[PDB]
Formats: sequence, structure tokens, C-alpha cells
Amino acid sequence: TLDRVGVFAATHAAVAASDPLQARALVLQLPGLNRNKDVPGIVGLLREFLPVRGLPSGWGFVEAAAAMRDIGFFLGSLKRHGHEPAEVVPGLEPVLLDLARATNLPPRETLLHVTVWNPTAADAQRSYTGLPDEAHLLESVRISMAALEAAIALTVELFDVSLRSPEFAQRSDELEAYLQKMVESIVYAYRFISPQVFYDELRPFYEPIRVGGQSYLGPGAVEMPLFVLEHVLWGSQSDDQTYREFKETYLPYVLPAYRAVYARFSGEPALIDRALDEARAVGTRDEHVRAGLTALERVFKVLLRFRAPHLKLAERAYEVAPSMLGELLTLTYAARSRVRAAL
Ligand code: HEM
Ligand SMILES: [C-]#N
Repeated sequence: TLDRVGVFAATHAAVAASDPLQARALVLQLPGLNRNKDVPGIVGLLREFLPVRGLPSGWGFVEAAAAMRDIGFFLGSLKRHGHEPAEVVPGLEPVLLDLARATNLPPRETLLHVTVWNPTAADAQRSYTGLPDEAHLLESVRISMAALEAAIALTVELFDVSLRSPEFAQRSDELEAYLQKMVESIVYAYRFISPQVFYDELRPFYEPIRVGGQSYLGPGAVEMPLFVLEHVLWGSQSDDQTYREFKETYLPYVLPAYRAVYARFSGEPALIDRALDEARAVGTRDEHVRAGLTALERVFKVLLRFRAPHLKLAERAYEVAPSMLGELLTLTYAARSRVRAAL
């Protein structure tokens, strides 16, 4: 059914299988040290595998991303205990900058590093805390990431598909099916992740750190390139300043290819702007136009089935939220409503 997922999951598995600093047995020791708030021990453990002689010259993207993952868990940990990692680990910042250069990603761990690039076995999976809730959080992202990447590709493909073609309805239907995985992620998070443990125990590990004279955010699910998908789908031409700033904030943390997708579509009319213009010119008497628009409305429905329950999850956590979530929700409803009004 979701036949496009495989190639994305295989690209993640390559990084997850890589251990170029031979760090697996070492990183497993980190949760114990975190529980004990043993800052000197955390540094000492990192120095057991941190390269001091620059990066091995035969490394490609896979090795450098895997290295960033394994050092990365130490970065959020050190900052969790109140320390700038670059300040307490001499020689660390150059290695972080070298790995940023090798991966074209920021100089710390991102969501990708800690979820899909992180091996799944109990004797391999890297973790800040070792807690069941952190493991369930990783699983919730693994449920939908590959499917989301397939969805980005489908959205880009749909963008060049005429609403007059029966291919428009078919592509949209297929798109909707991939985006249902985001819904499955939030349902999973609801079932398995305690907001008490999240806010008190996990959230402290996601503070920003300073590298290269700026601040880089911690590896949250917010970094999922869903904002790129919707930039193409409906948001590229938005003049809403809060929204624009949101997208620009997280842009540095997504894969290079999705930063390029983002740039390609910026300014330019979004998919639904073009679709609705096409519908207004040709008319909804055209069977394919009607079917296309109907299928497109279902795409917005599934986005809303992710977004509204995600907002309640976040509020339940903050109870024991950032206004941006409410505003994005509002924008999504208005986009869907534009699609409905065309019908
Ligand atoms: C208890 C768990 C969670 C909490 C408390 C939470 C909270 C938040 C918060 C506060 C934001 C706004 C940015 C920020 O301040 O970090 C955000 C954004 C976002 N989060 Fe979560 N989140 C949780 C789980 C998840 C999961 C499981 C996913 C998907 C697998 C997810 C996906 C997203 C996305 C895509 C955004 C961007 C906003 C949007 O697209 O609507 N989050 N979340
Ligand atoms: C959601 N980070």
C-alpha cells in the first residue's frame, strides 16, 4: 500500500547501522550518568570517543551523521545539567563545525539524528534518559517520518498535475494516505507518552546550545519537514509574519533537499492557490475538477486530524503552550475552508 516509504526508511537505516566512532557500548552508559547528574562523568565518557585529530578522510555523509548522533546525545545532556557543551569540552566545537560541514546540517543533534538515524535495538538505541517515555517518543516519530518524506515528494509531483486530469484526484488520494501516518503518530503519543514524564523528565534535554556564536535548538518533533510540505501545499504565499518566522526558524534543521524544495516554492503561488485558480477558470461542471477538489479537501482533513489532537497533547504537557500552535491551526482551517468554498 504505502510503497514509497521503503526507499526513505532504507536511507535512514544506513545511518542507524553506522558506528564509525565505535561508540555504541559507551553511549548506553549515558542514561545512568544523567540520572546521577554526573557532569564530569558525562564529559569523561564523551572524551573516550570524541575525535581529537579531525575527521577520518574516508568518511562520507553516513559516517559524519552517525558521529554527530553519538556526540549529539552528550550535547543535550550537558546543557540539561546547566552547561554549554562547547564551554566544558575543549576541542569539541571544531569537531561539531566539521560535522556540520560534512553533513550540511547544523552543528548539533537534530530530530533526524535521535530518531530515524538512531538504531532501534535495546543494545544499540541511543537515549538521553533511558526512560520508556523517551523510547515511545522516538517510536512516534519513526511511525511517520518516512511516510512524511514520501508525502513531500507526492506534493511536489501533484504541483505539476492539472486539476482537469483524473490524475489529480488519484495523487491527492495517495497523498492523504501517507499523511494519515502523522495522525497515527499523535494517537501513539497519546496512548504511550505521559505528559508528566515528558515535561519533567524529557523536555529539559531539548534546550538550545551555543555553537559558532549562535544558538541552535534542541532535537524536537517540530523539526519534522511537515512545514515544508505545507509551504508547497498552501503556505508559500502567506503574509502572516508569525507563520513565516516559524518556517524560517526550523528550516536549518531539515535535510538539504527539503531546504531546496522550500526555496524553489517560496514567493510563488502554492499548490492550492493554483488549483483553485484552475477550478475558477474551468468550472466545477468538469468531473475531474470536482473529484480533484474533493480529494484535496480530504488532504486538509487529515492535516487537521494531526494538528488539532497534537495541540491538546502539547497543552496537556504544559498544564503540568506556545501560541504559534493555535495560529497554525487557524491557518489550516482557513486553507481547508477555501477548498470547501470552491465546491
Ligand atoms: C508530549 C509530546 C509532545 C509535546 C508536548 C509537543 C509539543 C509541541 C510544541 C510546544 C510545539 C511548538 C514548538 C515548540 O515549542 O517546541 C510543537 C510543534 C510541533 N510538533 Fe509536537 N509535541 C509532542 C509530540 C509530537 C509528536 C509525537 C509529533 C509527530 C510525530 C509532533 C510533531 C510536531 C510538529 C509537526 C510541530 C510543528 C507544528 C505543527 O505542524 O502543527 N509533536 N509540538
Ligand atoms: C514537538 N516538538
